[PDB]
Formats: sequence, C-alpha cells, structure tokens
Amino acid sequence: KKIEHKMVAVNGLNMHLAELGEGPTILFIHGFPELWYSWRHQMVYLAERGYRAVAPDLRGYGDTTGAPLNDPSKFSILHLVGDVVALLEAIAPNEEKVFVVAHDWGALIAWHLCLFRPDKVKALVNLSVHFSKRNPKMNVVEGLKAIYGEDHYISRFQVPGEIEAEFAPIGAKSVLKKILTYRDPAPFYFPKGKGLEAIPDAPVALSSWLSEEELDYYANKFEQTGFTGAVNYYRALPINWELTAPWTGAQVKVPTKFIVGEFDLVYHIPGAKEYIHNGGFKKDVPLLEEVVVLEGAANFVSQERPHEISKHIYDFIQKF
Repeated sequence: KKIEHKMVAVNGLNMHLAELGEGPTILFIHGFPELWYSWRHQMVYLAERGYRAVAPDLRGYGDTTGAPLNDPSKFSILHLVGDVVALLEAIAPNEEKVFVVAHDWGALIAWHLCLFRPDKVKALVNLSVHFSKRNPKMNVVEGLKAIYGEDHYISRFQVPGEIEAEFAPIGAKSVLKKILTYRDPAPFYFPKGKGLEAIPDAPVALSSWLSEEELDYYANKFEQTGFTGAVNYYRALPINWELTAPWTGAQVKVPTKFIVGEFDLVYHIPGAKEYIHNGGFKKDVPLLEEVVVLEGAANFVSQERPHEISKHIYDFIQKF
C-alpha cells in the first residue's frame, strides 16, 4: 500500500496523520524543522515487519491546522502532550499502551508524555534530546543564553516576527538545506541581519543522504505554513519551565532506548555527555537501556542513517 493520509480532530486541532501498515501501533513524533515525512524510511521498514506506523504533523506544522500562530503560549509542552494523548485515544482505542519513537522537540514531547501518562506508553525510542532535569535557577532559554550568547538560535527565536523576517528573503529551501545538512558540533547562530552566514557548510559528499526531492518536500510545506508554528515551541520554553515545577525529582518509568549522532549539537551542550553517560540520565530514567551513539552522524539521524535507526527501533520493540 502507499502511505495513507487522514485528518483527525484532536485537542482543538485538525491534525494530519500519515499511516502505513497493520498490527501494533508505533507513534512517530517529529521535531524541528521536520514533518511526518521525516519518518518515511522507518514507517516502511516497520510496516513491512508487521507494525502499524503512524506519524502526525504536530501542532503548527505541515497540514495540521487550528493552533493560533499569534499566540505562542498555546504551544506549551502541556498543549503538545495534550495533542498526543488525544491523538492516541482517537486512533489507537484498542491499545492501552503503544510504542513511541521521537526526535528533537518530538523527544521533548515524548519525555513528558512518559512522565505525565506512563500508562500510555509501552516502550520509547528517543533520538537526539536527552532527558532534561529542570534547573531550579533558570529556564532553558536563559541557561543557553548564559553559555552561548544572544545570537544562540534559541535566543534569537524568542521574539515573534524576528526570525521569520530574517528567513523571509532567504526562502524556506535554503534555510532548511542549511539546517538539515548542518554537521558542526556547535549550536546554530543567527546574528541579526546576517541570514545564514554564521552557519558553516560541511563537505557536499557528507549530505548526499538528503535528495533534492526530499528537500523540496520540506521547502514547499514551510513556504506554505511559514516557520512560526514550529518556532513557537521554542517561544514557550519560559512558560514550560514554570508549568513543569510539579515534576521536580520525578522519574521516567517507561522502558527507553536513547540514540544520538556523534556530532549532534544537543549532545555537545556543556554537561550533556556527563549527564548521559555517567549516571544522571539513568537516575532520571531508570529503565534506560545502554545509550547508542551513532559514529559519524549529526542531527537528523532518522534521515541520515535510516537503516540503523530503523533496525534499532525494530530490535528494541521486539523485546516487548
């Protein structure tokens, strides 16, 4: 069959869902600046092996409608987990628990799904973004700004209109090409008025995993929606920090596999490698299996290393 597409009303949205295969459900949750389409290789690999792959476009992305682009407070982590819970009730009514695979903002959503409703998740494969303990002193924007300065992308993303105006004359295709092919372990910088000039290019041979047709699929979608919905998730980080105070000291109790590219920028946040490999992460996530670091890979592993990601997911979920 080819991938099927449908609209599902969920938590005040009209959510686009891509679906392939039959059997137990696996929910795939994309991040920034991705779409359902980012999971296509895994959807095929798992559907061929007797699972039902489902991948929505999240709030503010793609073909999903209904969230107010002019109000970033509606892109909080509570709203996003709300969407996913409602989605699961609508599309997996005969399954108390499903498998979850997620990346980047997806993985942030998934960690919170697991803290808030562990009863809904059988096992979790998270890519790129490790569990982040809440810092009682400061929110993630302030914390990253204190390390990397005001040109750090998360900081430059904060005020509505600003990064949108920076990207407007560049066009979506070049912005996405620059982000998707990015390989340097430092964070993205967007100095005001400097477009993409602060972001280095890697050798062209290292990006051949991204076809021109794939890039165009993203570009055409983000030209239609603009970047605001996606960027709004980062604009809700300050409120997310306030809203998540009840989960200080709480642990994730779902069986979990974490996979990260060697050159992933999140993996190079100071203190991340220590947290991940020397015990902190295991304390927060006590059913965490050994962490997988993909040699030679960067920020978009499901697309850059499709076979390894596909088989890692299959082998992990087969344990259950």
